[PDB]
Parts: sequence; structure tokens; C-alpha cells
Amino acid sequence: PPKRAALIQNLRDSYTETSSFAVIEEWAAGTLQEIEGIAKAAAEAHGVIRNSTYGRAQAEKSPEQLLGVLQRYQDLCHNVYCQAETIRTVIAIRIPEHKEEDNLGVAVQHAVLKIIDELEIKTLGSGEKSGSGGAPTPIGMYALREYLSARSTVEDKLLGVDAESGKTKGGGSQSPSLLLELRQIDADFMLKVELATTHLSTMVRAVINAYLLNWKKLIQPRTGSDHMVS
Amino acid sequence: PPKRAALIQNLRDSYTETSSFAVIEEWAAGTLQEIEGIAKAAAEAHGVIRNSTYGRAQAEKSPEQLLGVLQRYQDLCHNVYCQAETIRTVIAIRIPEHKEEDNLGVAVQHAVLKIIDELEIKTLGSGEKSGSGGAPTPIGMYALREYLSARSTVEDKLLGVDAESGKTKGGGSQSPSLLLELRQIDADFMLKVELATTHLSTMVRAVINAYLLNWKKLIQPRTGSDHMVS
Amino acid sequence: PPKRAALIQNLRDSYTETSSFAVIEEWAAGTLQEIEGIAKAAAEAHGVIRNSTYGRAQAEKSPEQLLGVLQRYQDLCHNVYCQAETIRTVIAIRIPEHKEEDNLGVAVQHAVLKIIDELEIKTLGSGEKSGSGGAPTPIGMYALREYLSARSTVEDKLLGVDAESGKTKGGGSQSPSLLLELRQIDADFMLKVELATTHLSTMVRAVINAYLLNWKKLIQPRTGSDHMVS
Amino acid sequence: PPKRAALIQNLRDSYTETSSFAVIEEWAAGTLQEIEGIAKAAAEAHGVIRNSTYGRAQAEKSPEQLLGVLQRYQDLCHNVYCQAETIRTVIAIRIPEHKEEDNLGVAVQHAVLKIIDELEIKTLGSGEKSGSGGAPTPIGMYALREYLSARSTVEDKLLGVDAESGKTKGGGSQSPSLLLELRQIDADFMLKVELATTHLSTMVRAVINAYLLNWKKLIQPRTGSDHMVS
Amino acid sequence: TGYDLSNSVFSPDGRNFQVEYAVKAVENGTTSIGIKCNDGVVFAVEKLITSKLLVPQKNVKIQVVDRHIGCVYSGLIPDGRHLVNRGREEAASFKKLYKTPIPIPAFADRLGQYVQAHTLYNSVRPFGVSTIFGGVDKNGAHLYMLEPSGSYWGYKGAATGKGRQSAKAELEKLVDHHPEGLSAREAVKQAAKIIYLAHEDNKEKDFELEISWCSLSETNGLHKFVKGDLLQEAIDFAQKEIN
Amino acid sequence: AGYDRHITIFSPEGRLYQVEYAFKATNQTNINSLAVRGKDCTVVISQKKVPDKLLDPTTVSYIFCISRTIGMVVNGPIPDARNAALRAKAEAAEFRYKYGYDMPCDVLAKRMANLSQIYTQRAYMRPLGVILTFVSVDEELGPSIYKTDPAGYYVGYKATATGPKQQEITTNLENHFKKSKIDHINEESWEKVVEFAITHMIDALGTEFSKNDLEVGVATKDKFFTLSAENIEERLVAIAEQD
Amino acid sequence: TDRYSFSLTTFSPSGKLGQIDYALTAVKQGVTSLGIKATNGVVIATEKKSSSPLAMSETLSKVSLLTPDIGAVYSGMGPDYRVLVDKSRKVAHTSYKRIYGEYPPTKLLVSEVAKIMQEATQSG
Amino acid sequence: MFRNNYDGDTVTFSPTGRLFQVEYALEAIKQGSVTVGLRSNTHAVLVALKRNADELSSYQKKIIKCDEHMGLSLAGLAPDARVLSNYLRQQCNYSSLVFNRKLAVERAGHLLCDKAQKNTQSYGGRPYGVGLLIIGYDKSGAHLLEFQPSGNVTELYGTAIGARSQGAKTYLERTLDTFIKIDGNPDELIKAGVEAISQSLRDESLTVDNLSIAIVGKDTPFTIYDGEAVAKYI
Amino acid sequence: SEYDRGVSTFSPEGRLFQVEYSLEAIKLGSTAIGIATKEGVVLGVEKRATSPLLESDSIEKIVEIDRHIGCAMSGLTADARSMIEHARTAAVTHNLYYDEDINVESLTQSVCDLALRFGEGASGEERLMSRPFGVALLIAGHDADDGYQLFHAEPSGTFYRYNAKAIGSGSEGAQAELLNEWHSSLTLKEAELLVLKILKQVMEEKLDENNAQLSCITKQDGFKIYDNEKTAELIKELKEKEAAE
Repeated sequence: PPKRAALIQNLRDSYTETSSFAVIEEWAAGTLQEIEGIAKAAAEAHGVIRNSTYGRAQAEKSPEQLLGVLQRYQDLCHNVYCQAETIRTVIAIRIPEHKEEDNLGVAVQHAVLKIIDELEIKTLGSGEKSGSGGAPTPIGMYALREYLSARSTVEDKLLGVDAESGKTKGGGSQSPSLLLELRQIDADFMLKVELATTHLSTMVRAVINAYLLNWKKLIQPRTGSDHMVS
Repeated sequence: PPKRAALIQNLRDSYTETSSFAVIEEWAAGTLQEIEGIAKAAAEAHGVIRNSTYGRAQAEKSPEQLLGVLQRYQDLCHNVYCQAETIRTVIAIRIPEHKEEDNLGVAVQHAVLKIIDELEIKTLGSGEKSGSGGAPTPIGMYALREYLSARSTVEDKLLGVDAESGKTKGGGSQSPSLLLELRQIDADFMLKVELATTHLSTMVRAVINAYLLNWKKLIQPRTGSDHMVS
Repeated sequence: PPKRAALIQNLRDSYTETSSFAVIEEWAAGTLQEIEGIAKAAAEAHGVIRNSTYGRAQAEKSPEQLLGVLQRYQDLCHNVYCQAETIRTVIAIRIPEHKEEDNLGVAVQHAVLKIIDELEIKTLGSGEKSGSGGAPTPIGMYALREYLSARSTVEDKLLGVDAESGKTKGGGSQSPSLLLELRQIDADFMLKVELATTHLSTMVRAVINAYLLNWKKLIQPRTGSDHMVS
Repeated sequence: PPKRAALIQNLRDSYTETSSFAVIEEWAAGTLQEIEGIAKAAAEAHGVIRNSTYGRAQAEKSPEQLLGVLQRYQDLCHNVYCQAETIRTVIAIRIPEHKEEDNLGVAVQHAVLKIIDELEIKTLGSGEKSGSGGAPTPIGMYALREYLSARSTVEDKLLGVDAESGKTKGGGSQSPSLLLELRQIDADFMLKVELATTHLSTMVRAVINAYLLNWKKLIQPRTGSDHMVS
Repeated sequence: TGYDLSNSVFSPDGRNFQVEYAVKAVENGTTSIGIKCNDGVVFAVEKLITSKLLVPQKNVKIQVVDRHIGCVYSGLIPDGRHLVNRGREEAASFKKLYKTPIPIPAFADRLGQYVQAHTLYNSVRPFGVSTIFGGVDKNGAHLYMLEPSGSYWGYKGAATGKGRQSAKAELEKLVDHHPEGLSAREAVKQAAKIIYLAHEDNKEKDFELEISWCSLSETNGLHKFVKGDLLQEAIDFAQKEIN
Repeated sequence: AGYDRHITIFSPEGRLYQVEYAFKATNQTNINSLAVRGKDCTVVISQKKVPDKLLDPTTVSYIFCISRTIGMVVNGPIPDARNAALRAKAEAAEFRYKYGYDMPCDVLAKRMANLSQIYTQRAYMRPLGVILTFVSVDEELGPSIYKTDPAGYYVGYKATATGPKQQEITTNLENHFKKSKIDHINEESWEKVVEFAITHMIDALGTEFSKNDLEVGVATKDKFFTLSAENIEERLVAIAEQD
Repeated sequence: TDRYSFSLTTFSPSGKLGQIDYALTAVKQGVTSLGIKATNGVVIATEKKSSSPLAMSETLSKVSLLTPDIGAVYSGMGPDYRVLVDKSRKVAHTSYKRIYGEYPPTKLLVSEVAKIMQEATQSG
Repeated sequence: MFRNNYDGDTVTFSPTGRLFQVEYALEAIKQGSVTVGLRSNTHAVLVALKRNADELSSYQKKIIKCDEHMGLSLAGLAPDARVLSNYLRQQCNYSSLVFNRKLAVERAGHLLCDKAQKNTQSYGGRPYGVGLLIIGYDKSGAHLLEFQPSGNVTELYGTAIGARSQGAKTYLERTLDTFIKIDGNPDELIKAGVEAISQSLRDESLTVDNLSIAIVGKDTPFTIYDGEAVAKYI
Repeated sequence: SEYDRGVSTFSPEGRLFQVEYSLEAIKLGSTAIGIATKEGVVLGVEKRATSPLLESDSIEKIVEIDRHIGCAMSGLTADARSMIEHARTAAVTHNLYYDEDINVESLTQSVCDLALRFGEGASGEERLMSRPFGVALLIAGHDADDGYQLFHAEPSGTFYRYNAKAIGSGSEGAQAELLNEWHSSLTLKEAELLVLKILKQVMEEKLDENNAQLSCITKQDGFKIYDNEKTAELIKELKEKEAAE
């Protein structure tokens, strides 16, 4: 077993505590300010849509500024989810031999691992196929995809659509409410980014505290010490 | 019962500890570098789509570069799932007589078996019919299938489809958002491969550690030793 | 109660331990080699589809080679599920009087019964109406049915729909992705047979071990012995 | 309370142990051979469909031989479910005063009642609206209904459309796979009857054993005997 | 079950599982046999050599009580010695009171009553051994075999331990083809035989045989250890028939 | 959630099941016993099943001689009954010593039904799982029969039964006594009464007995004795024709 | 069920010792028995129930003499009463007759008996 | 799921007839340091590998005298050993004052077994966590024994207990024919014991600070060689 | 998770957790330090008071067992008072019977044979006291046979002899430092500034002669507990050498 010892060694040398601590420092400064930034970026973007009047003109183009936010957001989630998997990789490889005793530290490991996964679930978002808890999670990191899909369905009802000899129209639409809905789809998905980020702040601040406190036990789940036996 | 002893013997000779240890070494070197490779392969592929402008031209052909990644990925999942079933077969056949005592080792067996199944679930992916936990798992190993099915539905609304005499239009759109969605479907499924592989690294590294530590108990769940009775 | 004793007697004489042991021997040799056979049969069948170019020609006929595998598979599942019900019938009829004591053997019975049912669930497969655990089970034994239903839906979009009267038409499928999807549906359902059979090997090997060890307790759940009372 | 005693008396006289024992005898001989009969009746019916070539001709009529099996099956389920409710009515009315002590017999009653309900669930089948366990149960006793509904949907696509004159048609459905699916729907629903009956044998044999053993406790859950107090 | 945890507790069917488990531990120890010849008896136990580093002729499993009682058991060895020391006091105080060396039948109760007791209180663990013993008194020879519940009787010859059945069928036999008391000498011989035949459950673990006997003619009323020449003979007189 | 584990806790309906369970253990004996009284004798019947060609039957009884006038039969495990048999066997000795006269059946049974009550209220031990049947020829009641159980109960019986077959051996007697309209068997000598039981039992069980399938004892004018092995064959013969 | 009714030492949140009431249940079950006070006498009676007529009920009293001026009866657990009795006839000598040269008044015997009844309680 | 409701007290039999609390005890003997014993027909020998805490602490001894002709080495819980070795010192003294005869070694086994006995049959306590190798020289010449917390004392020719003890026992099992015959010469019987013990080292090697030895035989009352005096073997 | 609730219960791997937790009780005490020198032995401790109204000397963390043996404890104080008491009686009694001084280790020995008296149930003898003591001891003494000795007593029941050792909340860092300082040719005054230095280090509060107690024992004058002025200047004289190097 001198080779088996090697493999496990190289593993823990690739992902040391320094690797995960760096992730926490980043979240402490950089990553948090960025979230607070995306917060008001979509906050004022929601105020604009509230003071606008929608006409057929706005159904013939996708508001690029909104696409700028939902994109800037998807980017942040991407990073976090990867920086988390880093912290997780640091712990998972340090879970000791399965025993029925001396699991005081192991408990701490599993505990933190759980809070981290709860974070990864938020960022990863809801999706469109669903976990027993539903989709109480604001909006996934696939906001862009869901957004275009929502607006797209309504742009086919307002605009109409054609083919030729008889009449260009083809598909297409009184309902005064259907027009206001195109206005709401732009307003809502901007609100969903406010909330998603507000909660995402809290979650991140929590994991930072949770890590900085239990880190010793996270790396050293068991402290060998045979002073009695000899 | 000299024949019943034989069957059980041949079984454990077909799948020794050496068989499963080989699987771990492969994951230690080869298989991990491959995942890290597929990681950036779709990372830069996602950067390309971000700096491109989509027109009707891109709806008349499927990007071969992307099919190259989703394929290269499906391939890796395939292998892992099979290499796992190897490790599982090594343990399952070594689960002792069902007793109400001396299950300290048995517990270890069941424990590792569970982490392995959790791995197989990730690789096997979500699918399209669902387990009470939902589909919080990135993307299955059937990405290719789901991808073409997603893009296909949009390529019909765009190119639109048809007949002849007079104009090929039939129905196409004006929905400017439906065009951007074709762009996102290519971008998302490339992001889903980044994440799926990032997490898949962590999972694999974990199982390696978990195995290398408890392996003794995995093969020898109970250690007979009647020193008291005689 | 001399007649009530009879009924229970004839029951256990119809399904003795020999009946179930035979099932295990079959799985030991014959049935396992067959699964390993179906494994590579669809393995090379998946390699072929990977090196082929699909055109309108392949949408006008169903690949007989694939129907040969999904059929050969459905056949194997059928047999196993019946051979299992044999083993189960051998136990179910040997579950003793319901008591609140001396259930050490009974526990073993219920335990094995559970692993067997878990096997029957895999073979029976997923279906199309679902159990709280979802459909994490590869593919049911109704692969043939699900396959033709999947391909059929795509052969209509690519083949066309043309309804008639001589003065207007219907249309011919342009989405380049819809064509590749017909190619994937043939590739995936071949991969699903590889996996389904790989896991099915493991499951069977497990049940064999589990049976060969606890069989004594399975037949004799309680061993009467009143040496104290007299 | 001399009248309240009467009501409970007449109840138990209407459904004595003799009533339920008769049900067990029937299942011992008659009912079991019938199930084994329906087993091969659909076994050879599945072999026939396997050696046949389907054309447009078979879409213009429903195979009377198959309707003969699915009907003969629905009939058997009907009977069993009623004969079970008989056994259940025999017990339910003999559940004693709710106490927090002396429930050794009561436990037996509830136990058997549970196995019986598990039987009734199988026969009653799945349905089309579903219980948290899904539809892992083969096919309900409403096979006839589900079958015609499945085939019917495909007989419209194959047939489409059909107005006449002998020189042009309507439709469609050129999909070669859609034709084979009509062949599979006949083959599958015949296989589903094989399995459903194989498992139904096991279940019935089990309940017989379970009853013949605990019947004493089923009728006499508590045995009064105040020898200490006086 | 919650009825297999305490030692005093009765299961709903009047079953005391803790004592039962006690027996499971007994039918797993080595094998011990007891032969009752005409005048006197013969005992023999299976000693298991685990390693080569085990001074032979040492580590005796048969104990004498007073100076006329053979005594052998199987199961938990410490529980063994224990149950016997008590028997040794119980014996001694009895002779000190009545003068006449204790009646083999009397002796058994004393032991039963004692083992009996360890099934009454939940603060103690039942004896983990089956015991076989006997000797020659005023009414000749007797041979009993006490067990974990304190239950016991008189036997023509018996044995307990991992391999006891073979010891029994090849024991009932001797009874059938000899219905009239076996043989002083011969008993020993056939004794060393009945062990080997039963050792086929420890086959891969070379062993050492130990025999003692008690007889009004060869021992002279006293219980003695079968060592020396007659000890060899009996072995071969069994090693030969083993073929 | 363990009422029935402790010998001291009352269930919501004042039950104390541990005492109750105690009883089922008095049945796993699988031996039946009935006792009937003559006019100057008393006889108890019990089957003697010996399921082993190795156990020497001489040491296989469930009826002991408490005192030179009282005899006892037990429906339970030989370990537990052997205990009780001893305590009572000693109460006798001491009583005589402390009072000048031989202890009556009816009393000894009360010392025991009491002893197995204190035994059971203070919780100093688990209740013995046996039923004790005391027989004798008192000098103030001659044909006397009393029977105590684990719950600390007792009473007088004109002739009773005990085993896995209460009612059968019982009712069969209720119809025979329902006729004679008296409370005892009429006959000048024991010999004849004995014959009456065996006779009136085979009737309820439905089986023949030999000089080894049964076991009986009787009480005379102060002189309790166990029926011989061979001698039990006698009356078995005499009553095999006067059918 | 509570989690307070299985200990003589335990008070329920309200203030009711438990084991006592269940004990008092075995009594509210026993065979019916009564007592009537006259002006020139007092009567105490209780019924008898036969397990079977094969048993001699005339060898098991239910109305007992404690002192030649006091008798008593019961309802509940048979066996208890039998010894509770003999302990009462003694605590009647050792505690009174042997100190005062005479037998005890009604009131005090009943209390000397409840005294023995008390012990059974206060003590797990 | 997966509990073991049979290991809470030394007073409970598991369904198969095992006393788990006692088993766990032995497990603590395995966790202790190694010690070896072997004897010929003129002497017996104890060789032990003392352990320690810091480079500042002392090495905890494990050889104990009991009389001029008897002693033992230990493995496991130090205190338990104290109690045991002490009970032994007492037993020898009685057999010396009263009868004026040196307590035979076999007897010392029975005695240590019957005492260890009591702790496996009653409620409330726990079993001794310590194994001992006893040596001595009565009227039957040399003697070596091996006691375990279950009350099982077996008389060997050599042996070792403790972590890695395995390797040393193996060695002894081969060199047997050789040493069992080292009579009249003690210096060689010890060099043998020292070789056998080294078959169990992994961390370091035996230095003058952590090596302990002891002998007894024909004309050698039980004496213990410590440190600076065991140098001629290192 | 389940085997740590009985002082007489072995965990599956042969461990007695209640005993282990016992020790974990000591880490909560404040630091105690002992350094042995061929000149004598030194004992120093961090006092650590919650308030300025406490009377310092009220906290007896260092005490005399006899004229030639002293010690410093760490852990539960009530539990200490009991050991200190036994130890003192042990010494005095031996004196009475032998007209001599008890060997330091033979005293230390009797202190451990005391902790060895935990456990309730009744399997034979009788030793009334439920659990392990929650405290350790640093016993510094001197006798004609082995000179200046220093011991560490643990509730486990065992003990080791040291050249220098530290116990309490800080025994983590303190023990490291001592590992890299101690050397056989240390003078008494040298060890004083060392014990004093390591406390200040892994201690906490500004090291004043109020939160730090220092003592020592020698063949010449036995056990003496340094008064405040001495320790005070020993601190200044200490903190000074820190300027240069």
C-alpha cells in the first residue's frame, strides 16, 4: 500500500486549504460587490420599463440593455458554481475512513458540504424539469434561455406573420392585454434578477462565515492521540 | 454444499480487488485529465458563440464543432458508468450473510456503494421522465439527443417551412427573440457541459479517496476470530 | 385443521428450494453470458450508426438490425422477470406465523425479497407512468414500443405531410437538426441497451451471492427447539 | 346496549370464517389454474404476432383473438377483487376495541389486511391517474380500455383521412415505423398479460399461505383470561 | 425483538432468548464427549492446536472434583473453570458435613441450582457452557450433562460442541450393538475414536486428544488421567480404524 | 414502550403481562397430567416422553417426593421446577422442626403461592414458569389435592388436569363426575384407582401407553410412593380387558 | 399513553401519580363486593365465580377474620389479598395486642393496614 | 438502519453467542505497543518496546516483577495491568508465607483467568483491557504463558502481542527448533528475543532508551535490564 | 455518536471516550508550565481572573504537597482540591510510617491510584465515585534517589516524567516552544525567564505579576512560591532582552 498512499497524497496536494481560502477571500471582496452591482443594474432597468409605453414597434426587436443584464448575471452564477466546486473538492477528498465512532469532525464536514450544495442549487437555479422542492428558487442561470422563450411566444401573437397573395398578415391580434404582457415579461425578468441577487448575497455571506469558523475541523476531521494505550 | 461454494468462488475470482483498483488508477490519471480537457473544449466553444451574430444562414445547418463536444462528452460518461459498475460488481458479490450483529464492515460497504450510485446518477444524467429529486443534475449523457430536439423545434419556426408558386416563405418570423434563442441554445448547451464536467471532477476525486481508505473493509467486511470459544 | 395443513403442504411441494436453486445456476452460466452477449451486440451496432451519414433514404425504412437487438433484449428481460417470480414464490409461501419475537430469520427473508423486487423493477423497466423514484432506470423491457414511437414522430416531420386535392400542398422538412435527431434516436437506443445490460449484470451477480449465502434461513426462518421447557 | 350487541352479532354471522376459507380453497384449485391458463393463452398469442407481417389490411380491423384474452383477463381480475373484499370484510368487522395493550393479535390482523390490499392493488391495476408509487404494476384490469385507446390513435394516423373513388387517397403516414408500432401494440399488450398473470400467481399463493397460518389470530385477536384477578 | 435483550424477561410465548443465545455459543466451542462404561465412566475432549508454539501435554481441559468426579465442558472456557470451582466448594463443604464423599446425583443438582439461578436475575449473564461429568459412588457410576438453562439429565453417554451429532449417531450405535454396559478398557479406546470422527469439522487444524476416566476397577473408585501407554494405544486403536 | 418487559408495571388495565407470559412457558413442556383422589389414596397421572436413545429414563421424571407423605407434580421446565421442588422440599423440613408436626398439603401450597407472590411483588426475581400440583393423604382431609401457579394462585381440586390439553382431560372428567354425583372416586385400594386414570385418560388423548409412555405416583395413609417402571405395566394389563 | 404513568416516583404535569391509577383499575375490574352498616350490626359480602365446578371453592375464603371483632372482604387481584391478610393479622399483634394486652379498635387496624398499603407505593 | 443492539454491555449475548464488549477489549490490546516472550529449558525471556509522548517525556515501562521467580510484560491499558499484576503479587505472597512454597506458574494462570472471569458475567463494569505474557521458573523448569482479557490463559513456547506483533510471532514460529534448545546460555536466548522483536519495527529501531528486557531461570532470579544496561544487544 | 456515554463502555475500536472527554476538560484550564533543571524545578501559571475585585491568591493554582514536593493543576478546581488533599495525606502518612520523605514518583503514584477509582455498577470490590477527575497535575519535587523530577498526572490513570511540560489552554503552542528550548544545562534563573516567556507568548493579556504566578523547589529550601515583587522584576528583566535580540 505505498502506492495507494501516494494517490491520496497527490490528491490533497492538488487542492489544499489555500485553494479554498482564496475562494473565500474573492467572495469577501470582489464577488460580493459584483452581485450588489448586478442588483441595481436591473433595478434601474426595471424602473425604465415601468415608465414606458409599449407599441408594435417594441415587438419587432429585443431590448439589448436587458440582454446585457441577464447575460452579466448568467456570467456571475457560472463563476460562483465553479468556485464552490473548488471548496467542495477540498473537503470531499478529506472525508476519513468510514467509522461508527469519532465522527465529531466528520459531522462538521457533512454539515458545511450541505450548506454549499444549497448554494450551488440557487445559482444553478430552477431549470424546467423539477426537484420535489419545486422552483421556489428565483431564476436559474439559464435566465437568458427562459426569457427569450417567453418573449418569443408572445412576439408571434402580437406581430402575426405572413406568406404571399391575399394578405401579409397571417397571425394576429387584438387583445390589449397581450400587448401589456410583453411589457411585463420585460419588467418581471428584471425583478427576478433583483431578488435572485439579493438572496444570493445572503447565501454567500453565510457560507463565508460557516467556512471561516469550522475550517480547522474541515481539514482535520479526526485528531489522532493515543496517550492511554501503550 | 460443495457446489454452492464453487459458484460463489468463481464469482469473486472474476471480479477481484485488482479489477476495481485498476479502475481507480485510470480515474487518477487518464480519466481526470480527459474531463479537464472536455471542460475547456466547451469553454472556448462558448466564447465563440458569444462573439457571433446569428442570421438565417445559421438555421440552415447544425454547427459541427458543438456536435463534436456533446459527442466527446457522451463518450466519457459512457466509459465512467461502465467502470463504476465494475467497482460495484466487486463489492455487491462480497456482501456477507445477513446478520443482526458484526455489521461494522457491512456498513462501510453500503456506504461506499451509495456514493458510487450517486456518481452513476450524475453521469447517467437527468433524462426526461423524473426521480423525486428532479433534474438538479446538470445534463445527462443524452445531451446530443436533447440538444438536437431543442434546436430542431426552433429551426422549424425560423426557417418556417412550406411549399411553392408565387414565394418559400410559409411561415417564418419576425420574432427577433426567436432568432436570439437559437443563439442561446448553442451557448447554453455548451455551458451545461462546462458545469457538468466541473462537478463530475469533484465527484470522481471523492470516490477515489473514499475507495482508497475503506478498501480493506470493502473486501473483508467481517474478520472471523474465535479466540474466546474453544 | 388437517385439511388446512394439506393446502400449505402442497403449496411448498410445488415450489421447493430445488426450483429456486435451478434458477440461480441458470443465471450463473447461461443467463449471464447472454447478457454479456447482448452487451456488445448493441455496442458494435452503436459504432456503425456513428460512422454513417443519414439522408432522406433512411427515413423511408426502419433498420432491421436494431429491431433485432431491442427484440433480443426484450426477450431476456421477459425470462428473468419470470425466473425471479419463481424465487419469490419459493419464499413468500414460507413466511411464518406473524409474531413479535423470533424474527431473525424472517428479517433475512424480507431482506432478500427486497433485493429481488429491486431486480424485477430494473427488468420491468420504467414504462411511461411513474413511480416516485422517477425513471432513473435505463430502459424498460418495452424498448421496442418506446423506440418505434420516438422514431415514428420524427419520420412524419421529415417525410412529410401531404394531404390531397389538385389546387395547393403540405411540406417537406428543412431543419438540418431534425435529420441528425433521427440519427441520434438510433444511436441512443443502442447505448441504452449497453448500459441497461451492464447494470443488469451487476444486479444478477448480486442476487446470486445474496441467495447462496442466506438460503438456509430463507427456507427455515425459525428453528424450533424447546430444550428448557418440559 | 342489548341492541348494540345485536347489530355487531348479525354482522359477524353474515361473514363467518367459513366464508373466507371458501375463498382460499377456490384460489387453491380453480382460480390458480385459470391464471396459469390465461398465462399461455396470451403466450402463444404473442408468438403469433411475432411471426406475422403487418400491412394496411390489419389496420382496418381489430384482432378478435386478442380481445378474447384481454377480456378473459379482465374477467378474472374482477372475480379476485371481489373474493378479496370478502376476506377483508371477514376481518375488518373483527377488529377489537382500540386499546394500548394486548394488541399482539391485532397486529396480525392489520398485517394480513395489508398484504390483501397489496393484492387488490395489483388486480385493480394502475389506471391512468396516479399513486405516489407510480404504475410499476403491470397492467390494470382495464386493459381492454387502454388497449383500444392505444391502437385507435395509431389507426387514425395510418389511415388518416379516406374518401373514395378507385384512382387517388388522403392519409398518410408513410412512416415505416408507425406501421411496425401497430404490430408492437398488439405484441406488447399480450406480453403484459403474461407478466401480470405470472406475478398474480405469486401474490395469490402468498396470501393463501399467510391466511392459513394466522387465521386463528385473525378471528380471535384477543383471548380473555382473568385467572389472576378474582 | 425487544425480548432478546434482557436475561430475566419472558417473550410473549414464555421464551427466554438470552439463555437460548447462550446455547448458540455452546454449540460452537470444541467437542466434548462422555462415555459410561459398566463400572465407572470415560471422558474425552478435543483440544485445538492453533500454532506450533504450544507446549503439548499442557493446557488441560478436564478437571477433577474432590477425587472421584470427572468433569468436562464446551463453550466459554472461563465460564467453565468458574462453574467448577463452585462445584468444588459445594463438594468440599458436603463431605465436611456428612463424611461420605458426595453422591454424583446430588452433585448435579447443586450445579443445576446454581446455573439455574443465572437465568433469574437480569444483572447477570447465563452460563455459556454445556457441561458433562460423572463418577462412581455407592450406587455405582452415573453420567450427566448439564446445560445453559440449568436443564440436565442422566445419560448412557453424550456430548456437546460444534460437532456433536456425528458423536451422537456414532454413539447411539455403540449402545445398540452392546445393550449391556460397554467395557472399562474398551471405552477409552472407542473414546479416542469418537473424537477423531467428529474432528472433521476442524480438519485443517491439527489437534491434540485428552482422555480421563473413572472406574471401580482400573482407577479403583478414583478419577484419573489417561496418560502414558494406554493413552497411545487408544489413539492408534482409533487412528487405525480411521482409515 | 415496554410494559411487558418489567414484572412490576401495570398496563392501563392492571395487567402485568410478564406474569401472564410466564404461563405459556408452563405449556412448552408438552406433557399432560391429571390427578384424582380415591377414598384413602390420591393419584396423579403424567406422560413420560423420552425422545432420545441416549437419555437413561430413570432420571426423567416430573414428580418428586417433597416429604414422606406429600408428593408433587410439575407442569414446566425441569430447571425451574427443580428449583421450586427444592424450596418446598425445605419448607417441609423446617416447618416440622418449628412446630412438632408434619406439614399439610393445603399449607405447603399456600407457602408457595405466597412465596411466588412476594417473589413477584417486590421484583426480586422473575416468576418461575411452572404449575405445581400438590398431592397427599392428610390426617384431617385424606384425599387432598392443591395446585399453585406462577401468578401466586392456588385452590383445592377434587381431581384436576394440566398440560397442552386442559379441557379435554377436564371435561371428560366433568361428565364422569356429573353422573356419580359425588366428589370422589370410589374404591378400596389404589391399584384400582390408578387403573381408573390411565383408563379415563387414553379416552381423552386417543392413544395407547406402555411401561414407559406414562408415569404415576400415589399417596396412602402417610406414605407417598412413585410407581415402579415395570409395575406400571401391571395395572395397564389388568385394565386392558375389563373394558 | 403518557410518559408519566410508568413510575411510582413520577408526577404528571397536573399532579397525578400514575402507576397508582392503573393499579386502581385492576380493582375496578374485580368481582363486585359490598358492605352495609346497620345500627346493631354491619354486613360485608362479595360474590364467587367458578373457573370450573371441578374445583372446590370451599377451600378459598374471600371474607376474612382479622380479629374476633373485625372481618374484611375485597375486589381486585386475588393473590394480593391472601397475604395482605396474614400481614394484617400480625401487625395487629406486634403493633397493638402485644403492647396493650388487648385487640385493636376498627379505625387503627384499617390504618395499620393502609400503612402496609402505603409502602407498596412510595418506592420504585 | 444497521445497528448492533448487542454490544452495549458485557452482560449480553448476541444472537450467535458472542460477547462484543469483550471483543472490543482485545482490540485495545492490538492498539498498544509490542512485547515478546520466549523460553528454553533453563530460562524465560521478556523483551518489550517501551513507547513515549514527546522527546521530553519518558518511555512507559511494561515489565513487572511478582516474586523472585515470576514476572510479566503488558500491552494495552496500563492501569488494568497494575491491578492484575498486583493481585498476582498477593497470590504469590500468600502461597509463600502460609505454605512456604513458590507459587507455580500454571496456577498463576488459573488465578488471572478466574479474576478476569468475573468481569464478563456481571452488570455495571467492563473487562480488563490488557494482555500479559507471564514467565517464571518453578519445579517444572522454565514456563511461558499468554493471558487475554477474556480469561483465556494459554501456555506457549514463545509469542508476541501488540501492534505489528504479527511479524515477530511468525519469526518465533520458525526459529523454534533453534531456541527451544538454547540451554545454559542466557545471552543467546535474549539475542534471539531481540531479533524476533525487530521483525515488528516500522517507525524506528530499538535504542537504549526504548528497549526493556527481563529474564528468569535455573540460577537467575527474575531481574530486569533497563536502558544503558541493554546496550550489548542493540 | 453512540459509544461516548458510558465510562465503562468500549467503542468498537477499543476506546473509552468519556475518559477522553475528561481530558478535554483540562484544555479549558489556564496554562501551567514546568521546567526541570539540574539546579531545581520551576512551576509557573497564568492566573486569568474575570474581575479586578477577585483576590488573586484566592486562585490556588500552585500548591505545596510537602516541604520537598509542590505542584500546579489545570482543569476542574473542585476536583483538584480533592487530589491535592489526598496527595498531602499520602505524603504525611508515609512520613509517619518510615521517618523519611516519600519518593516523588511514589507520591505521584498514589495520586493516580486514586483517579483509578471511578466506575459504578458492582462486579466485585467497590470504589465509590462515578466519573473521571477533570484535571491534570504538574508535580515538581526532589528526593535523594533520582534528584529533581517533574511529573504529569492524567485522569486516565497513567503518568509520564518530563524535562519540561505544559498543560491547559495553550499547551498546544506552549509544548511546541518548549520542545525547541529546553536543554539539560539550563540554570534556574534561565528556566524562570523561559517559563515566563512562553506564558506571555501563548498567554493573552499583558503579562503582569497579577495574572501570572511563578514558583520553584530546591534541595536547599524546598517548595517556595515566588512573591509578587520578585516575579514582577523577573518580568521586566525579561521583557527587556526582547529589544536587542
